Amino acid sequence: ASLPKTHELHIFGSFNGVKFDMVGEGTGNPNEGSEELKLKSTNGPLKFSPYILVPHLFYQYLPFPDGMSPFQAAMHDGSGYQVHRTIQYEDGASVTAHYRYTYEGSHIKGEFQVIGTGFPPDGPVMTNKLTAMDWSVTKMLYPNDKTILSTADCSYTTTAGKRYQSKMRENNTFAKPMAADILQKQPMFVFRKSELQHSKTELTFKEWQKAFTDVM
Amino acid sequence: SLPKTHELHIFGSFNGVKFDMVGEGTGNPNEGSEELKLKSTNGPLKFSPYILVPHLFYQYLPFPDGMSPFQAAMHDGSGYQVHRTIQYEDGASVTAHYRYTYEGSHIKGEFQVIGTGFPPDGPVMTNKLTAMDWSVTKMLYPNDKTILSTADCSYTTTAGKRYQSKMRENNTFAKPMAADILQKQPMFVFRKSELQHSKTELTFKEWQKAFTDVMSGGSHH
Amino acid sequence: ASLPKTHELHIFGSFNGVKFDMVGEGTGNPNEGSEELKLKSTNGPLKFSPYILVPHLFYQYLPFPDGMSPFQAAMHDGSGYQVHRTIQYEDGASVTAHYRYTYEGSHIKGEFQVIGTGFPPDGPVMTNKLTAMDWSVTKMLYPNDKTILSTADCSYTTTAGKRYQSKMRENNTFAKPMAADILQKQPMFVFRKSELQHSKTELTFKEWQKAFTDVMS
Amino acid sequence: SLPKTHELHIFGSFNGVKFDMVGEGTGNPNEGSEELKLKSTNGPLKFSPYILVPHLFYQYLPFPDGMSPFQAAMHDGSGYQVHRTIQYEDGASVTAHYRYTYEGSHIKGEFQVIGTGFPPDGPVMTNKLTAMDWSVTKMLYPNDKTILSTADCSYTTTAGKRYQSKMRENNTFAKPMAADILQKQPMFVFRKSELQHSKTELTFKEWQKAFTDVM
Repeated sequence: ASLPKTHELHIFGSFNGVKFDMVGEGTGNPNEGSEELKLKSTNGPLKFSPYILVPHLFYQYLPFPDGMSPFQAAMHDGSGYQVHRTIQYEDGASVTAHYRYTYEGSHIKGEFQVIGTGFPPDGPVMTNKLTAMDWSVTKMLYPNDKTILSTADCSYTTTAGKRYQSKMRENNTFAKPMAADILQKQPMFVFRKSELQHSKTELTFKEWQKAFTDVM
Repeated sequence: SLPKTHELHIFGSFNGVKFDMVGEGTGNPNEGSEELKLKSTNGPLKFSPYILVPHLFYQYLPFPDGMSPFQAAMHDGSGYQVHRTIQYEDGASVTAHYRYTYEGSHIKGEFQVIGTGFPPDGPVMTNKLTAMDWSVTKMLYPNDKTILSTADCSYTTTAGKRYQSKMRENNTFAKPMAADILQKQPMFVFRKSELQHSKTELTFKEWQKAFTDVMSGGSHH
Repeated sequence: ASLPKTHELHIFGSFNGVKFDMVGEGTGNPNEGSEELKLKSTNGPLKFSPYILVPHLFYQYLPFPDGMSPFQAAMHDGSGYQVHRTIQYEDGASVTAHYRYTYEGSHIKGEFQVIGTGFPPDGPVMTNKLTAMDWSVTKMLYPNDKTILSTADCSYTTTAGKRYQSKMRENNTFAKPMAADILQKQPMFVFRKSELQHSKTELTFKEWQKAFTDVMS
Repeated sequence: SLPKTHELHIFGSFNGVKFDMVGEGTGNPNEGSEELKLKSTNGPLKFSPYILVPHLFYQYLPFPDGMSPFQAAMHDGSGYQVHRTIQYEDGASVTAHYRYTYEGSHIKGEFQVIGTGFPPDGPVMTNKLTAMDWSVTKMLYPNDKTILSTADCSYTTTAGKRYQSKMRENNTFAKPMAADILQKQPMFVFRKSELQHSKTELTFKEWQKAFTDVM
């Protein structure tokens, strides 16, 4: 029974029908909601903006303001959760994703499937015009004691100085009920910052996340 | 000047039935707080008064480092307009248009609010809404005269189930926003609201706070 | 107690916070769902693509396969309906509209408020690059006996060859319940074709509409 | 070749719980008709079988003047992939990915379907759906290898209230679509479906008709 210290990821799928596959590993601090990840392609250069991957690059590192997050609680007792995520982009592209995890003590192993379609060949993803993912606020609600619905209006900056917007929605489905200290505090917001460096084949990702019910 | 007092005429219809109210209130533009009391001019409201909350004054919202663009546009008299849509989970929709005139530190609002498709057995027409959940709005500036604001909103209900909606608006400015405002995006706003009501009268309070970050600088120690 | 033959329109509102106002008159045929309208601006050149007005340019002209549409039925008995429409455009613009009607025999008077915002100044609406409204299919459902919910995915062709897409949603709210034989046939689809010619100050509009529950029978 | 027969392996999960079905069918690619029989490989389904309807073969769809792009992509073997999202009014969502391979006039489908957020007391998890309403899909071709299709879908339910969803998908082709396809936009498709189910199998039929016009 542990909170995480290290993780590894196998992420795979396709963009516009062309497969991709990466593997890597990282660390984080589950008291602080910080994480680091290094990935490498197993199949040559990426054929799309690496910034498209940012949401897909570990809420087990997210504490809540007064104790473990439900994500942490489900790792700590092994019962776990699954993530089912949809992203609709303003130019008509769509991404669906499914995150599965296994745990070995303080080590997480993720297997993530990400499928993207409808990215215009001349758009900012396929022509590498994204420059950074804006800071975000996610809203979480708990429609039942095993399900979190999370929503965020997301945006990237681009080289043309126009933002590239999307709507992100997801269910987090838990094998066991969430705790009562969790379920009674709604809505729960989470502020996130991300940083990405990249080459054609390798990515270096960091995330900082903080849960909040109030800013006043 | 910055505002101290305001009044509102809010009118339109819900499910094709007209409504009309007039109200007066006050606010603190340094702190993002406001209060408003209204009375119906046409008898008891036939829908949950909670449905009116977002429609019951960003001139009271300061920004983190100075006047909000809303405040600046009142201060120089150029002004802005609000065009908002709300789509509810049970298929209802509300559209709203907010116009303002100013007389020194006094705001006068004229708001048209039109709602349709509220199920006769749903929580709006059966008065099951109990409170508006605290919210975070995201703002972006697609061009120098236009703010796009989005929020995922929810009410608690007597059934213990939330009643969710998607709120979207454009704020259209007659003159460009200041360059220093446009340079910091996204801007978020956290809001809290309280409503007391009868069939014909209501008391509204709101607290709003703009923020770009919730994390510490990290240079303590 | 009549079905329509003639109509007039006052349409007004704003686009990107700038007012507009138009008036005109037309005719149509309630047997076949055809209509024609001519409009003129009362305040000089329109500052936006006149194609953006198309959906706002008369379902009283729409018959149903075997009898009156609910729209026809509500004009015929004077009880009436109101329209509340939202249109969300792919580039983040939004239009809301409210249609109200009064009737004098076979003549309809429309007063339409249309408010649009968030059109990018460099986009196809504000730079007049829309070239045609694609033919459309609207889906109608009747969630209660006085309310129609209609939805359509709409698109314009543009001078750049890429389509300019939107999502159109409306409620039509009736003073009296719709007839049982209307309510029993759902969903009800409507196929529409439109044609527009325009200048900076004037336009001529035509629509053809046809209701259908099936294309296989 | 145009298809005569098909088989399906459909798998994934609903509210975190795995399902897996296999089955086979036939169809008429000149008329746009198909039928399929399916069985669970691991026990009775824990959700309304009607939720599977969209996931239960556009190779059987002709176009008004010739092959659909789907048919043409089978005929030359180059193929297409489907990536579909469905957002339901009560907050549930389904994502799906369909892959196909071929031998002669036979199609083999491999479909991954993942559904989450279905309320435990809702019409899917308590089996209150009664039928899929007839639908109209709008198709556009943003580029010569990509179809975007949209539909506003609804089921009837035991109590009369429709259960509504928004269906969106991309169909991604390995080779350009034919220029005579690409010229006719939008292309609409009317569909009808029929589902019967036991505890031991389901039987599915679909009829589909492409049109540019009804007038």
